[PDB]
Amino acid sequence: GIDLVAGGKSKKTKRTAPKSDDVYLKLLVKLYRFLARRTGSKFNAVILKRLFMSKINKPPLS
Amino acid sequence: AVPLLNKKVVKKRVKRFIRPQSDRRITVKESWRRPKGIDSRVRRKFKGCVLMPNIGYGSDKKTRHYLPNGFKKFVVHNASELEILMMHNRTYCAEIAHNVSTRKRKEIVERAAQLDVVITNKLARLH
Amino acid sequence: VVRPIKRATLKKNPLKNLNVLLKLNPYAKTARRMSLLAEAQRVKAK
Amino acid sequence: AKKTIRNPELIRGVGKFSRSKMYHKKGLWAIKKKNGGKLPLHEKKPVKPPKFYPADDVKKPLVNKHKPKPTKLRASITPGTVLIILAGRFKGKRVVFLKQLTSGLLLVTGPFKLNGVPLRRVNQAYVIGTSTKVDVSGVNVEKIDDKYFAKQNVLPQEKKDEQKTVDSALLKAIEGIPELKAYLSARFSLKSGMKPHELVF
Amino acid sequence: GGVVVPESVLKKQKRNEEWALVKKQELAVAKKKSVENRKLIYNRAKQYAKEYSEQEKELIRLKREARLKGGFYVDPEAKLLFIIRIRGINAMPPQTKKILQLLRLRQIFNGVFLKVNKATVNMLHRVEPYVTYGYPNLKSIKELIYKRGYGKVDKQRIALTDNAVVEQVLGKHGIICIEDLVHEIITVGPHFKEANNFLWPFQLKAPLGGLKKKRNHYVEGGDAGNRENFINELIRRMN
Amino acid sequence: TTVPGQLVWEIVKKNNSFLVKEFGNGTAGVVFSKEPNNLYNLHSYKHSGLANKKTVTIQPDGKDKSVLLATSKTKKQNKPSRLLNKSVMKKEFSRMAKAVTNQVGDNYYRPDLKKAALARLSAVHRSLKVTKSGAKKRNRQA
RNA sequence: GAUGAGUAGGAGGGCGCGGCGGUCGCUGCAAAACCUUGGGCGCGAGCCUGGGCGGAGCGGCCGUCGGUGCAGAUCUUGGUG
RNA sequence: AUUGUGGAAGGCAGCGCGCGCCUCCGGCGUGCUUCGGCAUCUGCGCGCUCCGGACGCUGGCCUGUGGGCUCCCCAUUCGA
RNA sequence: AAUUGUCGGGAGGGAAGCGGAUGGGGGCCGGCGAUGCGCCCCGGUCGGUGUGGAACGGCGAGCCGGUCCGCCGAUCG
Ligand SMILES: [K+]
Ligand SMILES: [K+]
Ligand SMILES: [K+]
Ligand SMILES: [K+]
Ligand SMILES: [K+]
Ligand SMILES: [K+]
Ligand SMILES: [Mg+2]
Ligand SMILES: [Mg+2]
Ligand SMILES: [Mg+2]
Ligand SMILES: [Mg+2]
Ligand SMILES: [Mg+2]
Ligand SMILES: [Mg+2]
Ligand SMILES: [Mg+2]
Ligand SMILES: [Mg+2]
Ligand SMILES: [Mg+2]
Ligand SMILES: [Mg+2]
Ligand SMILES: [Mg+2]
Ligand SMILES: [Mg+2]
Ligand SMILES: [Mg+2]
Ligand SMILES: [Mg+2]
Ligand SMILES: [Mg+2]
Ligand SMILES: [Mg+2]
Ligand SMILES: [Mg+2]
Ligand SMILES: [Mg+2]
Ligand SMILES: [Mg+2]
Ligand SMILES: [Mg+2]
Ligand SMILES: [Mg+2]
Ligand SMILES: [Mg+2]
Ligand SMILES: [Mg+2]
Repeated sequence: GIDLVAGGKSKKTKRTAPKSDDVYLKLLVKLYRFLARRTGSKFNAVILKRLFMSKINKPPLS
Repeated sequence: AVPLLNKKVVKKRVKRFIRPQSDRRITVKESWRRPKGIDSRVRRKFKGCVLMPNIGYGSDKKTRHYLPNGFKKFVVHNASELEILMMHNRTYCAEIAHNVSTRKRKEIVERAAQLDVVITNKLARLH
Repeated sequence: VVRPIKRATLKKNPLKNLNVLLKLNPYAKTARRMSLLAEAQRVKAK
Repeated sequence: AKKTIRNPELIRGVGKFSRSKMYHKKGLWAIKKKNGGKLPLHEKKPVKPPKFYPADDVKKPLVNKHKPKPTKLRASITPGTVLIILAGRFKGKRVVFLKQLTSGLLLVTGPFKLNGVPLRRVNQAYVIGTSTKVDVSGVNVEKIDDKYFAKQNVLPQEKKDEQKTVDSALLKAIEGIPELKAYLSARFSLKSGMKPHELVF
Repeated sequence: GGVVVPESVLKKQKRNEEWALVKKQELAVAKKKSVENRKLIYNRAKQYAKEYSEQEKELIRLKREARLKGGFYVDPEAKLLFIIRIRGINAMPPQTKKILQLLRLRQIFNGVFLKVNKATVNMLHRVEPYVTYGYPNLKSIKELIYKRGYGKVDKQRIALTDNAVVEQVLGKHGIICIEDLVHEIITVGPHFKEANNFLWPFQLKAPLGGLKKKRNHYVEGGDAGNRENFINELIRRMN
Repeated sequence: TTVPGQLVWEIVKKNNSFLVKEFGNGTAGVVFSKEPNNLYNLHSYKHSGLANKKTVTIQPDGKDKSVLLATSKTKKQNKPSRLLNKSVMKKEFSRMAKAVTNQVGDNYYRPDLKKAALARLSAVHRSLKVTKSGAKKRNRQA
């Protein structure tokens, strides 16, 4: 036996991909998956994460 | 055709998982069912009892779904579908669908010989 | 602006495998040689 | 050039002399003088169209740096040693060890006259080396090798004569030791109460 | 003459050689850095080996000197402990459970080093029946780190197959080779905290020859508590 | 396709008339694609005959062991009847192999499909020989 | 690289049944159902196939839908020890 | 005694032989030394090895009374 | 399907069945297990640089190509 919680596994859930089936959004995700990986830019990483988010997590801007 | 697979197939278990007490009762079929009972000794995994299937029994991903002949099966219903395996004849073997007529099986078998595609049941209903 | 495009080593016991030990501690060879030579002198002296 | 190794090994993979000592023995100091106070620098040592293209890329095994070494010879086994065969049709018979072939197998003789065992190859793992030694100085088997026992039934007369030539030189040595002829003519066996792990050979 | 190479292919090919050139330079630069490091670690290991022998002979001389004058020489108190968990994870009181976690002893027969100070000693006193510990000698530290030493890199357990692993984490603290790591642990140097935490808790095997009685203190003939220099005898049978 | 190929792949990768799936969507699942311009008949963006402007077709042509080598014209993506640039080859395998290498890799048409095209040509050519004469070796050794 | 207990309970990914919109097929040279000490695949729900019987229909795949999965209820109806 | 997972790399590490001579188990030059020695000179080329996970050889057998089996019946030891 | 007869195989000292492991006896399985490959010459068969046409293509007016037919040379594959 090992004295850990849930076998040392994470119990947190985050979006690793968009829930939408929009083909154009998935192309944008593919574009910014590449940009984030091959540049290490913090801007690209933030953009990639926000493309996964639900509608209420992407509120409009007047 | 020479099979591409080279790693030996290791079956963690060859016996089937029989439903508990399917021997006792005719109405209880052998197809596996997880026992949900509160006192179920099988559910509680007492030694000397029926074993339950779990993910630990999973076969090696490299040898999974490989037939003893060293190929993976693909079911074919006509000559056209057989041609899909031309470029995978070292990985996939064809099996003619159970309901194909004997007349159409001759065409499939003849075509498979030209493409060097293995047929698992090429002798079916030709007598 | 893209950066340039980019298996586990079987662990061996250095206490038994000489080359593995020398890879980690190059001075181990000098210690080994001196111990062997020192013992040889004592055996000859006796 | 140098006639003997500069650095004898105390153990496998460890030389007797250190790097500083070897620099003196290598003579790099002398080489430096002859080349204007510099160690000379050298230079690195400077098809048919396929008839069929495989659909699946061929995989080649990774390189293995381990090379097989010649089969070792048990210390108990020395030329002229009497061996006991433990398996095969000649199980239990006592034969005379002549030499070890390049394949690592042992070359043995009955001799054929005494016990009917001809020049034969026996694996070292299936024999026991006794303490009895018979002189084989006059025995010449330089002509015998692995190819002499290779297949390609009547035994050709050439091999029968070859057996007798080797056998003849060995009979005289065997006859010198009293009771050795009978010893080589009888098979070894275990009787009641005979414990192999306590027997001296 | 010949098919004209498209501009896209030329641009990609031009950049490939530039990356290859920069990549090729790293081997030359890294190779020279590696060559100098081999001399450095060789001399440090030679220096450490001399220091260990001097300390052993220095202690013997002082004890003999006190004997000649008719007095006593009190040996310096042990600075380093090795702790091994001897009880399982069943029926754990909450306080003991927390302390063993802080010591990174989450599994029976796991082992770790621990610096000696009043704060740590009092924690250890509160988990006495669940552990056994003592003063590890140089041999024990070498065998543990060399045979069962794994480094924590980015919260991952990495075998200490090469000195590069040690340098990747402890390089900024001056520890570049496994010999430096051994020296830091044995002497409890200024960077002991980082060096010791870098070591994953040692996954020892069940003792060869077994235990006497895990339920009793070592003083009573059991296996729990402080056994001082006799921890080494147990380290041989568990490593 | 008339639209970007990447967009087409997003649409047809889930369902199209050429998609052949068997054994469900678990571990047993096997997927193939049977469009004529898919060299390996694989359901992937690389080999897809629907989501690429530049595609290679190699298949038997009519009679007399003729092999068709057709490539899609880049400027005719909206003209199905004139999309293919057909070239019927009825010479030795070596001559046919050079032609495929010239029309696929040398001109930078689809260099990533050069290996597949040559294997596809090799498979098609071999089957034509067996059809004319018949099976003579089982090809089971090794 | 680490890790693996689970009632009540939650969730995910899958299996199976019957329609509908599509798509790809099979069948009197023998469909469905049923039978089998034939064989094989999957941890498993299940799936594929040989042989037999039968004599006219049936299946795969994508989407979508539902009166959609039984060992129990002194369960219902029928049949049988 | 158990075991070979991987299939892209001759890398890393430690040495040997050449690039200078001798009487060749060794000897011959600076620096340091506890006078035993020393990663002080120890670079290049070509090789070797306990060195980024097993390779090699031989035999048997291949329509047989052979081999294999997850199928069937049964027996036995353990469990139940 | 429950259940029953019959023939055949087998077992049985106050239940039987069941899990795991082998063995005995059955039954079943030729993709249950290969026989090719490389290099030679004998013969047979089938196609071969440079110029002509036919229908087209890649790159973007112009360069760069293959396929098919015919004619020379070349004389191999
Ligand atoms: K349908
Ligand atoms: K069946
Ligand atoms: K449906
Ligand atoms: K071994
Ligand atoms: K056989
Ligand atoms: K039993
Ligand atoms: Mg565990
Ligand atoms: Mg849990
Ligand atoms: Mg199974
Ligand atoms: Mg309960
Ligand atoms: Mg049927
Ligand atoms: Mg307890
Ligand atoms: Mg552990
Ligand atoms: Mg013991
Ligand atoms: Mg005890
Ligand atoms: Mg207690
Ligand atoms: Mg669980
Ligand atoms: Mg249905
Ligand atoms: Mg039955
Ligand atoms: Mg279905
Ligand atoms: Mg309805
Ligand atoms: Mg209902
Ligand atoms: Mg019911
Ligand atoms: Mg129920
Ligand atoms: Mg009732
Ligand atoms: Mg009733
Ligand atoms: Mg009644
Ligand atoms: Mg392997
Ligand atoms: Mg019945």
